[PDB]
Amino acid sequence: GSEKPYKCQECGKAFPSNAQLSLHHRVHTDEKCFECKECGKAFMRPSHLLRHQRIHTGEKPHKCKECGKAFRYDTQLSLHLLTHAGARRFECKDCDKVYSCASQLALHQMSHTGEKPHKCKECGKGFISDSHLLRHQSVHTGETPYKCKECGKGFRRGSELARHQRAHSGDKPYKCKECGKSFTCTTELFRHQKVHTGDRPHKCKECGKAFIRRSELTHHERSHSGEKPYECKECGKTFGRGSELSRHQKIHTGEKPYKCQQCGKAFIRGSHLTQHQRIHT
DNA sequence: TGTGGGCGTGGCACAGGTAAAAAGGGCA
DNA sequence: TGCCCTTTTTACCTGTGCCACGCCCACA
Ligand SMILES: [Zn+2]
Ligand SMILES: [Zn+2]
Ligand SMILES: [Zn+2]
Ligand SMILES: [Zn+2]
Ligand SMILES: [Zn+2]
Ligand SMILES: [Zn+2]
Ligand SMILES: [Zn+2]
Ligand SMILES: [Zn+2]
Ligand SMILES: [Zn+2]
Ligand SMILES: [Zn+2]
Repeated sequence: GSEKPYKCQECGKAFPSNAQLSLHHRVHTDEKCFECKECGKAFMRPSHLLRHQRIHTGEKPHKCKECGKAFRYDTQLSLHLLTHAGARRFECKDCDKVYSCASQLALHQMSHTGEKPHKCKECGKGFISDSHLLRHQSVHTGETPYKCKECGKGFRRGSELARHQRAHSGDKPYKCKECGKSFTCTTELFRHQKVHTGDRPHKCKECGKAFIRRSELTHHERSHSGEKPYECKECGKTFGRGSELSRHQKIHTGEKPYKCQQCGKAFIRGSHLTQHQRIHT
């Protein structure tokens, strides 16, 4: 198992990213270097290190002079003061947001103009940044550096290994306020909550009924068209969705999966066993 | 009574956009 | 060494493909 896969071939310290490792390996390469206490990262100025340490210490020295709210970073206080009057404001020409200086207004407005300079060598797609392109390389690489300490299962993101380990331990800390069913991660709870909202953004143009997912709209449209693109290799049957084919194929394998006490009848589905449980109640 | 497909949603490993943190640095 | 920013990396967020259940109804 490895929640931090990027290990130093010089000291063995563990880091969750190549970038973080890269800025630790200053300790052993750079002559003029400044290392942090517990996290073991290095910086090329005391200014920088001391700034970084406020992450551990929780100090917030940059204090607003008229409302008094402290902040961790000059970055942050600078954005805050846009809220009071008498601040140099960089309003977005298009949307409604506002930025403290010009370099970040420019970076935002890359989201309108669609500029994506770092072009992927393989699919030719583009990204707002080098580290994003690095992220997208998961698609061509199929690597899984994050590894479960219980089963050694592989994951592309430490996020996902986290949710998996929560699954192992049965830790579902996201509860649906209305229903009560819990969830290992935040996306699962989000898609569920869509059932209470009635947030069904995909609408059948023909019929009118609305769905949660794009795939359901597809399967509905084909269920009006009659197109069943999923064929059995053995018996030649048709299906609209792959799950119905996969569940079908268990008829071809001898299964006899479930059974009932004192008569032993075998049913391919679990719910069938209930229907037969009604017989002798 | 027994089958079995259509339908709707849960589990899960996952990509990609953007808001936010975090690092980089010229210079007084 | 902090100002005053620029630039890079990460968190937060929202959507998605594939697979499998349980439910409802049509028939056999
Ligand atoms: Zn090292
Ligand atoms: Zn640190
Ligand atoms: Zn204020
Ligand atoms: Zn805008
Ligand atoms: Zn690519
Ligand atoms: Zn595991
Ligand atoms: Zn609920
Ligand atoms: Zn329809
Ligand atoms: Zn078949
Ligand atoms: Zn029985």
